[PDB]
Amino acid sequence: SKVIGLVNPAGITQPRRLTKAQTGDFVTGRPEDISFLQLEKQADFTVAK
Amino acid sequence: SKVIGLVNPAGITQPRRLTKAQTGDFVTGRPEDISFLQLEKQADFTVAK
Amino acid sequence: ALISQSIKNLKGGISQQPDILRYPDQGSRQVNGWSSETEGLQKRPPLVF
Amino acid sequence: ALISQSIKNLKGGISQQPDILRYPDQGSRQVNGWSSETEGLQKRPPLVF
Amino acid sequence: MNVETAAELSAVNDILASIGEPPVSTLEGDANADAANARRILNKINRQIQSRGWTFNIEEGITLLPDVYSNLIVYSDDYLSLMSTSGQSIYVNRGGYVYDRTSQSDRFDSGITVNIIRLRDYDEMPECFRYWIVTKASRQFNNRFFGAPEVEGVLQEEEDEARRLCMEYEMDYGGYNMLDGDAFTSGLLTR
Amino acid sequence: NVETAAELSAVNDILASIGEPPVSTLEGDANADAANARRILNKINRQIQSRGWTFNIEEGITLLPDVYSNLIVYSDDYLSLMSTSGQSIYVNRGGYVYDRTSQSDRFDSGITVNIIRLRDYDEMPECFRYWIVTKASRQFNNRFFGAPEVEGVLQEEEDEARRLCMEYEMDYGGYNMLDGDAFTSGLLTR
Amino acid sequence: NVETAAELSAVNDILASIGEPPVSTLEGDANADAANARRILNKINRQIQSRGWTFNIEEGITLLPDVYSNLIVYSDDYLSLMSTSGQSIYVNRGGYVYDRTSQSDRFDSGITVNIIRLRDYDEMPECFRYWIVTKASRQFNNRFFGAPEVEGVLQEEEDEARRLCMEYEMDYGGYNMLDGDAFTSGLLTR
Amino acid sequence: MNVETAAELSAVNDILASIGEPPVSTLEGDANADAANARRILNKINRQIQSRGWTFNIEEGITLLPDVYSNLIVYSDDYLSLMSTSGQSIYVNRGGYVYDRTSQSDRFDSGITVNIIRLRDYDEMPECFRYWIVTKASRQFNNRFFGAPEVEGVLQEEEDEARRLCMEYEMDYGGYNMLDGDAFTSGLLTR
Amino acid sequence: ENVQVLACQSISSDMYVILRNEFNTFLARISFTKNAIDLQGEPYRAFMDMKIRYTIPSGTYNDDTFTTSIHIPTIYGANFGRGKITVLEPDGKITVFEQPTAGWNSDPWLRLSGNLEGRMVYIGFNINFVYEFSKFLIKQTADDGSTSTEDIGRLQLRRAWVNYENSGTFDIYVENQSSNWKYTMAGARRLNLGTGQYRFPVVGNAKFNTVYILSDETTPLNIIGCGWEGNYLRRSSGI
Repeated sequence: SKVIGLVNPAGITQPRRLTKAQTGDFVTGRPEDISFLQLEKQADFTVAK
Repeated sequence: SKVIGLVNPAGITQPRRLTKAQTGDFVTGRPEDISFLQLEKQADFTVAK
Repeated sequence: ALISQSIKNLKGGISQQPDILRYPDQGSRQVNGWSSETEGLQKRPPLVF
Repeated sequence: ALISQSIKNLKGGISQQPDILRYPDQGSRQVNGWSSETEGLQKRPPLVF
Repeated sequence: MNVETAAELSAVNDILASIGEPPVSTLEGDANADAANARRILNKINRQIQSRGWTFNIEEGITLLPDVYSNLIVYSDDYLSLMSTSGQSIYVNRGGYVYDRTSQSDRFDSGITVNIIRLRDYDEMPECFRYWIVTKASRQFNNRFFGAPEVEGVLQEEEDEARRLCMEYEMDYGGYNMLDGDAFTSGLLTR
Repeated sequence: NVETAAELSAVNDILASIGEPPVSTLEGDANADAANARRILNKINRQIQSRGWTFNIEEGITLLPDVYSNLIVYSDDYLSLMSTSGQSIYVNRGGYVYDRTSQSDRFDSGITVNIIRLRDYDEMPECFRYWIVTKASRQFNNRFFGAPEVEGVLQEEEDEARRLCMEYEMDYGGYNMLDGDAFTSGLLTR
Repeated sequence: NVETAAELSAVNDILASIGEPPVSTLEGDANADAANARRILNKINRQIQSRGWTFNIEEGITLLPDVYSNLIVYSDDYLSLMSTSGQSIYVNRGGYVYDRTSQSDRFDSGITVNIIRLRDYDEMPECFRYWIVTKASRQFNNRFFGAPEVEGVLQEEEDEARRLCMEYEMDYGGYNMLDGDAFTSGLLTR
Repeated sequence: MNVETAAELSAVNDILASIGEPPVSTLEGDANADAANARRILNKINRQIQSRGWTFNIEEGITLLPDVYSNLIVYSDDYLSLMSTSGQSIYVNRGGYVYDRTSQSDRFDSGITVNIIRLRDYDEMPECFRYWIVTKASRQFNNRFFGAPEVEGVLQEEEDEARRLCMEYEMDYGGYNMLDGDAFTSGLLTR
Repeated sequence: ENVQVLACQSISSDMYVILRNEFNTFLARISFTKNAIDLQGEPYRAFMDMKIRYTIPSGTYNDDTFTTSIHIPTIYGANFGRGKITVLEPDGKITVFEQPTAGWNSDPWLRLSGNLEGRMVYIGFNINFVYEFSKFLIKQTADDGSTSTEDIGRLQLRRAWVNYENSGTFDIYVENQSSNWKYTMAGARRLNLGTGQYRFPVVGNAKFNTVYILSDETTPLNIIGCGWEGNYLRRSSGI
């Protein structure tokens, strides 16, 4: 329950432009640059449950 | 039930920046760098059960 | 594809042979010149009165 | 791409020809030298009083 | 034409350190033929790398005032990129002066509020952008005067490393959180 | 034309790719390198303002014909002209504008056009100045100093400059899908 | 500057890749190889402390302006400075730090900054000493002694040194996700 | 400057055995131009391979004591890396002395408990690490003085083999079990 | 300098030279011996440019101070002009005396430090040996009979070296467009003549570097070869 947006420094998209844009505002960037940090315990979660 | 976050030293992302960020804070990093240590006994778990 | 030459010794002298006949360094007309060996190609000595 | 030469016989002697004229080994000024054949280039004999 | 700076000399000296020998105290166009030429390349990359827009260079709510008698406001080559504050930016240079392409006029009564980007020196920048500006100017100097494959390949890899670090500096300078910082999904989370 | 303090820096940065700086370019029969790079520079200017950008397309502009001649004059300054809404009915014919639907030439009143006017190397943003300098450097590379590796790096670096300048245009003039256009402005009226 | 007992070993290990050991480096107009490698060493130092590590980032530091001039002084020693929480408002302008929201320069009271201060080749962990030596050796390889195979092995060995030094940073100052940060500390209070 | 060790001479003699002839009793900086040079490369790798942190080298609960009159405790180049015992290690060197970046002070009243790594010789190491230190210094000597692709490729393969063996030594020295020896899931399995 | 050579003849391998100062007129002997010793004594054939064998007289040593007073119009015929004077002893003792500001006519003394009652003292000037190598560039042999050197392209030097054989100490000065470097080279770390290869870095364009070798310090010098190591990318081809 902690959203961290990881922006890929090697790319183009940058968060002075995602955030300031109103809704439905075009802005420049590629989608493979921003991702979000998941917590990949799945097999541990199923065995614990 | 022991979460260990393995950060990949060969990568970029570093945990002085995941942790200090509030929720929904953009921060720099790639998602393939952090993973989490699972315990992959699955066939042993099914035969034991 | 990007050829370079270096005509390096303009001792030369005029030669009214055609273009695809000549040596390097010669020239098609040379007036008031002086082609020494070591020093290259000088203005001629100045005719003291 | 990483060229090397070895000017191997500095018998030489001064030559006031230009840079793209010379042989190897010559030099642009040589004072009090002595260029023997087998032994390379000595300080001159010392003028006994 | 400019006057020297204590760090700009080390910058141009690190440009010539790609291929060449270290000069000292440039001060002329005839001190070295390669030094002042690399200083021109360094000032060109200085003008270029601040055109991309960064979170410390975009001076957000700036206000320009026209001349009192001339009734006219001066666009400059020192002005680097100027946009409006909210959206559908109506300001563009013509003649040497800023101009409204919607009002269709160039006579301003009061001031003008602009997201401007100004040109700064090689100094007054963070060390991240100093290192990246030296590496990109070094690649440009290499490709234009001693073009060789090995040094070009390693300066390309090392420019990508410098841009990686400086995007890290931008994403660290001015933390941009998605849900408590922007304009749309701040109001959606008011309870 | 006239010397410009920024344009001489541009022609110098064209020759920064190959060789030595010229000075001031103010002679017709002159240094062939300077006039040659200056022709390449103005051609890349005329092409780089041709593509249509949001600071260039002067939207509702009105042209007026001559009072005696009764004829509004197409120019080489008028880079590309289109009509306001759709199915643009204006074309150049002789050096004069012309209707391909009214099948006529003489205009009584004015005319409303989306037009592009040719601007200098000055009066452009610095993004586009760097893009004209780098694309004209690629052209000047390919046509006179034919070396392969500098062409490869100028191709890569033109791509980076166009990347930055599309970032400028999608940042100059914020375009929002659902609150700014002509179709889904009304669909979201409650 | 001054001779340092470990810095001479660093300049010697730069030249361990190519050629012979120099001695003591204490002259400006001197052995060009030693002073040139020393410049590469200090550049890789100033770059390798730029990336931000959790022993260099002095967190809550307070700077004070001069009492007469009323003007707090940015330095080249102040490597990269940011504010404490978020949306940092301090930037260098003239050589002096400057608010870009308060639009002012003169400060009455002090200022709270996360700052990086430039340190020597000493005052660093041995991990980072080996990494500055190997990366500056790669630079010194690529710019003067252009041999390909030593460039390949120094690239591989730079990657291994950075691997070790990231291991040092994630072992210096254990960062746990759920009991040490600011957001999900409060979510696990029962 | 150091004095010879009977095993260190065999180590340096195994560095020169990659390319070159065997020396005896080094004793000078002018005995062989390659012997003292490889001895310097060997001491550099001796410093480096103990930086990585091993289970026999991280001396866990060590206690440094400051000088009585000086009220100050001395960081050394002999100290290789020092960290705090539990977490968020607050110790770093400034000037030559250890220093708190949180307490913001350089004056210690009592002692200080540190996970320190001290520098050791080529001797006082296990034979696994002696062999890996000789093979890595052999690769470093090869790539800097007789750079040839065949001997480089085989020393790279054989360095990876030595690192394989020495990680086997580290995972064998100091047995680490997941569920009965650590700090978190020792308590979870208390019945 | 300021010395006129007014004759030169050579019996079999000895070049007898008279030479004129601005005060006197000398006579000399330049012997082309290889390892032999010129004067009786002289442990290493000191290159000295004038070479006497003087015995210190009785009264020269002031008992108060530490030095002896050797008078150069007495150890030679008469006065000198200007130059650097080296005093050598049967040990390895080498004392270098700089010239006075007016020069060896206002101060004709030679302040040798120690007690010199009677002991063989060899006094002479110093050779000024200077040699530049060439402008370093590509020199490839154009098929058995001509040396055509390669001009096209930029050659960035990295290093150079001087092969020396049984030689003393010398100083490879390296000049640039706007820079200077010294690059001394000590002994074999007594005399300690060495037989190795001194490797000095020269960095630049190779059209503007100019390396030149000095030597003054009384020891022989045998430069038997040199060579360099550059970069040389060429943005053209041949044909």
